[PDB]
Amino acid sequence: VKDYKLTYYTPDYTPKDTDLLAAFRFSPQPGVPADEAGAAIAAESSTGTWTTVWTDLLTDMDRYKGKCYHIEPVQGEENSYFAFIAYPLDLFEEGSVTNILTSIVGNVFGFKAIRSLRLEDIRFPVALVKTFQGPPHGIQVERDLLNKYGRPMLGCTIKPKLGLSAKNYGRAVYECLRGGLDFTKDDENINSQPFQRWRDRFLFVADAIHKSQAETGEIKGHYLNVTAPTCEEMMKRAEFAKELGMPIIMHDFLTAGFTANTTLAKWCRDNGVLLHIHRAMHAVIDRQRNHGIHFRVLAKCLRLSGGDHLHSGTVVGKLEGDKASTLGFVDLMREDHIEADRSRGVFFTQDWASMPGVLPVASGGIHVWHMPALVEIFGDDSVLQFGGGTLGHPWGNAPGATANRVALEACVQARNEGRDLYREGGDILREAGKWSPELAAALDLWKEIKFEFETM
Amino acid sequence: VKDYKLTYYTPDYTPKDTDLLAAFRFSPQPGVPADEAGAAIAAESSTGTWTTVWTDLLTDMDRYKGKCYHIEPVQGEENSYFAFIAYPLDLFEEGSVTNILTSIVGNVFGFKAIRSLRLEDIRFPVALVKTFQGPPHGIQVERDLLNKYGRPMLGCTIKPKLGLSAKNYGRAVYECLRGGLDFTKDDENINSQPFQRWRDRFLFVADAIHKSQAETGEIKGHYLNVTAPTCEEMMKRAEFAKELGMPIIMHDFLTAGFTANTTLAKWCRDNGVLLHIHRAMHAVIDRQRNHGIHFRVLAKCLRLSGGDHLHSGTVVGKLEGDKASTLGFVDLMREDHIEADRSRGVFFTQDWASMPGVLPVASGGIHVWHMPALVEIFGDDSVLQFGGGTLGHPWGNAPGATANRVALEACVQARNEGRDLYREGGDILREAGKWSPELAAALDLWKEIKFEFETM
Amino acid sequence: VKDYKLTYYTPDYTPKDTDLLAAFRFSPQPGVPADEAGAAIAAESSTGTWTTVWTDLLTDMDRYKGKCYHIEPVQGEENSYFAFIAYPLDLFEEGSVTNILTSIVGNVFGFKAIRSLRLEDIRFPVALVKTFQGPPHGIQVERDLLNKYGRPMLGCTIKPKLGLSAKNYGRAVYECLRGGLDFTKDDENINSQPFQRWRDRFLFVADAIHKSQAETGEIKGHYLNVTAPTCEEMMKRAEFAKELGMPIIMHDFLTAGFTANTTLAKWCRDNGVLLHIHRAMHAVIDRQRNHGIHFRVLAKCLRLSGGDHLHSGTVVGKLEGDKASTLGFVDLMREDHIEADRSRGVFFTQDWASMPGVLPVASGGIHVWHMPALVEIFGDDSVLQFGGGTLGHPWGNAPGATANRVALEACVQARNEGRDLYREGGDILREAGKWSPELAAALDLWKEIKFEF
Amino acid sequence: MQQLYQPFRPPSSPIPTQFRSLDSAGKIEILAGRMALWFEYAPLISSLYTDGFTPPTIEELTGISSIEQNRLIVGAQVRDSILQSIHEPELISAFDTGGAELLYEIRLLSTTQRVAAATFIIDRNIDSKGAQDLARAIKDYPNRRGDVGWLDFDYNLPGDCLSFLYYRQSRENKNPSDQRTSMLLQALGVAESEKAKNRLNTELYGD
Amino acid sequence: QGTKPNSLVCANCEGEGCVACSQCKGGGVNLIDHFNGQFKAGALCWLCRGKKEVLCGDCNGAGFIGGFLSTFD
Amino acid sequence: NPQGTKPNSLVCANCEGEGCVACSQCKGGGVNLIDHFNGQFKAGALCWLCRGKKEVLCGDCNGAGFIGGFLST
Repeated sequence: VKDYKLTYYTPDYTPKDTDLLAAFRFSPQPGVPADEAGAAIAAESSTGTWTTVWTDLLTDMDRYKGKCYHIEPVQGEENSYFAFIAYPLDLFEEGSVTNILTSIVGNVFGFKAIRSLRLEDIRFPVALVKTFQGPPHGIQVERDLLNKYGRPMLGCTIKPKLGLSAKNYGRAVYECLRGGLDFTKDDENINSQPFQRWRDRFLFVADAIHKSQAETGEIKGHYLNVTAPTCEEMMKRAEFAKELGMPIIMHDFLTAGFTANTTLAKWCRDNGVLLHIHRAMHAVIDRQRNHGIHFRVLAKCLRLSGGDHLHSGTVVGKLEGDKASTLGFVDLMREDHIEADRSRGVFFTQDWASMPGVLPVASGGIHVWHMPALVEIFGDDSVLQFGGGTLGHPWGNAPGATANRVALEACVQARNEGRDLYREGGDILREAGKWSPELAAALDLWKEIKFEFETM
Repeated sequence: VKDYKLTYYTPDYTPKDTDLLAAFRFSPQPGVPADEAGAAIAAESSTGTWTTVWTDLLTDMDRYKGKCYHIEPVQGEENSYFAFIAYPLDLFEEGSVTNILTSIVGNVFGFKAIRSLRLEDIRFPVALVKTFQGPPHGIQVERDLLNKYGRPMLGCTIKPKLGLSAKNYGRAVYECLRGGLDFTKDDENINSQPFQRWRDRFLFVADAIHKSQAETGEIKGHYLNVTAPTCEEMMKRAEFAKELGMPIIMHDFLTAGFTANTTLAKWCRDNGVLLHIHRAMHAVIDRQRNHGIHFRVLAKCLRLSGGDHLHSGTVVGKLEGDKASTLGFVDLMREDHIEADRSRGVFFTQDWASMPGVLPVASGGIHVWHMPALVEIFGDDSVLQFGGGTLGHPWGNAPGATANRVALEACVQARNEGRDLYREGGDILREAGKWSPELAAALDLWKEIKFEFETM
Repeated sequence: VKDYKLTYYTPDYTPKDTDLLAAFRFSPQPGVPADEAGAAIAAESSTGTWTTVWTDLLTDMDRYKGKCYHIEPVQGEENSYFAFIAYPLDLFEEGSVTNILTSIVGNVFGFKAIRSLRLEDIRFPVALVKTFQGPPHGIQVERDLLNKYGRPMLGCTIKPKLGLSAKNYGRAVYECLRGGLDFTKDDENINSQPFQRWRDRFLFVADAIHKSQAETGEIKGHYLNVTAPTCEEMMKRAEFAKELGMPIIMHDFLTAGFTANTTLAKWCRDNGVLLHIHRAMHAVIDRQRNHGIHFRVLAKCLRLSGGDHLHSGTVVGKLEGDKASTLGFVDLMREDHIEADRSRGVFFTQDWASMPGVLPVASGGIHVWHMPALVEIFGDDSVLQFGGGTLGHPWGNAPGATANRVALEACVQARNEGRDLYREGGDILREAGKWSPELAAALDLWKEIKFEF
Repeated sequence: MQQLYQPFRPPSSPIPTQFRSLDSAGKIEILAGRMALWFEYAPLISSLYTDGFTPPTIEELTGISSIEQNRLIVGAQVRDSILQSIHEPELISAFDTGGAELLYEIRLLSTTQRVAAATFIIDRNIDSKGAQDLARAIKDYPNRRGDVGWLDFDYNLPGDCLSFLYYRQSRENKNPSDQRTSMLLQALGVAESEKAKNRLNTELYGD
Repeated sequence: QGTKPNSLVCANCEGEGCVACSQCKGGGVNLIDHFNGQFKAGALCWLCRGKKEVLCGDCNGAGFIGGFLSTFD
Repeated sequence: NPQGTKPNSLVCANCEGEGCVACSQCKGGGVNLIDHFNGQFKAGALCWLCRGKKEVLCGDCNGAGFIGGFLST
């Protein structure tokens, strides 16, 4: 307001357990302090005034007001600060993610006196967590439906092929599922396009699933992509996929939006299919380290809106400056109580009130020599997608699936007995690749990686 | 009205055969007669006046008036009387239990000059019995659907265990049903709660039922609890349970109400499932012997509204002061003509006009050494629920079911040959527990009871 | 592990902010201690065991059990105690109040080792308050809908209801509403009897409302009873009452149940109708002190499921304590934050998280001489139902309506000036009745000056 | 009935020294009769898997669900890895009736620190949740190479790893607020070295 | 606008948002009779009608310079 | 209605609240003293009733640990 401390920057204020906290990282223009920039971010996310000329006639103010209760500098960087501000609970609709987004990040990111702004974390109170539905099924139910205990699950996207007929698509899916994989994923660009409409694809994929599951003895699946132009078309695809008896479907939660994702999650909860979420068009929002919305915020919003699997990206090829952040966020979507720890990026203590967890999917150019690492980083509550590490085996589709299956079971069997998986990954794989030609061929072309000196 | 006899207490009046009679037990404040209190109870349950200053303009009088035609003292107790009053037939809607309740017991229980009031019985005329639907199926149809003749039926609630995963729930249900029981009951606190939602429970229970019934050769069931927050949610659960092919469902008729119970009974009659009613939250109304609504009134109202099984509680551990009352209102809901007998609590002669009967369920901490008693006392047409007497067998779930089945068939086969079941219960069970280890272990875990000197 | 510990009476346990607390008043059988009875009440209303031979199948329990944590005794009475119990949050489902009732007051009342047991209060956490819908409209919204500010509202019940044809019913409603009342009420036990069916009555009542509305210039209303035998019939009656253009309906939430009341509340929110809740069949549960469910618990459960008005009964003639109790839960129906004041029955601090209020209704054959007291006890956020106090005037129905209207607004104006209503009530009524014949006739008829100390 | 095309399969599995000369039906009968202790018939299901029997088929015949089968196999393997090394026979004399669920959470640890973690978990009488959090803290300890007071908590003792977790979580706060002191007192109640104790005393009580 | 080192705070009102009415100078009465004659001297100030303040034009009462919400321009 | 020691809310005396109790026919090795015609446990090592677990549920309280209303389960 004036030299009077702005009535929005109140450092002596401690927040109640029914307040939504938010942590921005901001960098201001030359010649502007930090406290005023914090109070201005606080005033932009709510009533856009510092004074009381509009918002005071009889009583209706000082309640719907976002106080800013902490500001500190970032270590290492200069002219860059953290601002913690806290919103009441009465500003937000009950059960809507759209409203929370458009109320926090509505029009503050265009503030002129700020050079750049990033939203690093967020804390939902329990009173607000309990008005959303959450994931349709979760982790334990999703593990019980398919009857897969102990090991992580395997999958194989069919990415580089495009312009295949519907029947050859069904054929490749059959060869992959019969060989020993569990899931199989559609390319995410594949919708009903003139060379391959959707109903034909659904038909032949369902036939392949039934054949392979009948002649193998366990439960197989295929993530059918139900992303559509309208609510009607999308619900129609989903109903037809349920009719054929499919266990799981797929969606894109950033190009289609949050209204469509919430609608689909409620349908899936009513009708008993599992939902796999695919994060596409995300680097447009959370790549640069100085502007945008970090991805852990969107992971939380997805755990609230709905979804059972979520892509989180591997950590086999990162340093501990980002491996830490990815592990931190992975824990943020499996457990039930996460304590504040800034080394892993968690800013606030979040309690999830017995809401189920989602399941992380690790994908993208991985092969057999990575299996020791993954199996002990993500643990065994995860999914592993093998794009090229399966379809490129020297002699077919089914042998590649068999090779990956053998490697996975070797690594997990070994892990239980106590053997290390950082010292003894290579020799585990080599000792296993002696009574099976498939794993020998797969170990041949793919090269060993030698993570570091001896560990990590 | 005055020394003139109140125009409501007419002892020379004999009631028609189309009048609804009601018997209250009341106890008045110090310094108030008995006749005045009777006439006042008669005037409170209807037009609240003794005079004709409102209710006489042209003819609107003496047509909607509850005369009181009998008052007598209770034997033993002092300052405590029975008042019999009689209402016309034109006061009541056709087919509604809510209206009868809110017209009799609407606001008389708050009369100030009465110290305490209890409603002991009630008599519906045939002209009113025939406007309700009654139980969906009854006793004979319900016995023919399941194909179980001769013996009473067995069941086993799963009550102590809590927080069970849906799959382990299905597993325990399977182990019980396969071993030799007939039904199995959900805990009544179990609705869709965050650790166990309803659609998963329904799925896995249905799978267990199909497996056990296919590999055993007879018809099995499981009372699925469809109690819900709304009419829509409840009808949705019921439709899904019919789709899976379930024979029987469950409901709570005192916390959910009579409107929801009537709606569900009509749905069950249209769609051919049986309805099991669970009396919860009843001791709040009918425990104290000086205020409330005795339970036989609610048993009659349930036989009218709808329901095939009803919990009535055992009599193995009571004296003839209450064993008599329980046998009385067990006859009040199986037969077709019950004569007035005050030793068994029946106040009026009730004729049911060929409406079907309901089926009494005896439950709550009973074990094998009780089976001789229950068999004769409750008779063939009864359901026996074994809470802990089954799940606690020294070596599993299926052996406990086998033990209970063996004991039941031994007792009934012995009763068919004339042997007494009061003198020769123990030796019957011991002679049967010689070619079966299960019954031997079960007899050794619990302890003989020795009802009385030699009988009862 | 032995039970001399009882593992359920944890006297130092402090309860979380996401635990549901309950306060029982019990009196145990001769020969049984108090703390054992508290632990037994905690175990009966949860997993009914003190031991861990079942629940500890695979290292998973002690998170689905309630635990007693305070067993103070009652002042004055002997052999009767209070017991406080705390239940976790993951035992109940969302949006369902039948589940709360079934899980707390299920079989505990049938326990054999206690003589008597009553449930006095309950505290819902905000986490659980925020998943129910609440009142369809509230207080502010309904004052704005009806456009009546700065005074209580006035209603009349129609007493010669029996054997009255539908058209004479409509004519009586028209006379009353034309005089100056706001609401008329349909008797509780008038649904569809053969002498007067419901469609034939909704018709004429709507006709009378439309006529009087225009002539008076005020927004008029009549509570139409939609209590039916099924979900279908209830919905048909409500849809017809909406098509005619009626602004308010009625229900009975203790005979019809909570499932039907929640369904009706959701319909009323979606379609802009107000809902008035009648409390028939309540003394069956909450009259005697020894056993039952105190009424403030049912008032809380009602505010949760839905409802806009609620009967609460006059408080003019209660002695004390029994009167300060009533006022107590009136504040649990309008106020949003209520601090613990055991002198007024409130046991726990309850915060409602900005959920709307509910409107009290005072009923019981009050007459004009009671107007001051009421106008200063309930305040201006209430309705006043009159029975014989309107239909018994020597001149008719419209004169009785105008009498009550004049008395009310006279009392309200003096209260604005600051004249003490209770002290000057007889005087205020006398002066107004001088230039109005109806109020003078009423003053005399109801000779009860009702001395005020 | 051979389940077609299961090429992913070990050659065989080791059998105990007692049941080396039984057929498949003998294994089925000893499984269905519980006629041994769990660590005696866990290798039998582990071996039955490699003859074309799928976990649903074993569940149909014997009567143990798939989750229990997996827990039993992993628990027996962990118990063998414990007993084959330095120890005292009391805990293996204690892991005889119902030790599978607790042995299932320490499978994350290598054979060296396994026998050290078992002592802690069976002396403090901990359940699955505490065991999971203990294993997670032990595995999180190594990658905190640079921190505040890291080398004052040793690595070869489980109590000190858990105490370091609690201490670092409490330090991520400000002065007491009754939320830091609770965690310091939790950390002091589990540590079992002496440098840990005098450091946590320096922290919680007096500079 | 703005005060400079702290750029956001309004320079015309110094954060007050409201300011003394520039027409009557906070007096609340018209200095002169208007040409129209609707407003007369010594009766009521034409602009503020006696309230003696208005909103500051630069910030339109917000006390904010350059805020995206309010006076974005 | 067994009550352990002094009167209480009938903590069942037969087990004093343990719920489980020692099984009657096993001494030391969960052995079976009894020899029976079936022969499953007659030979020796496994006790017939508790199959070697050395405890069962208490017969008076069915494992609940207390009586009163809840003799059941």
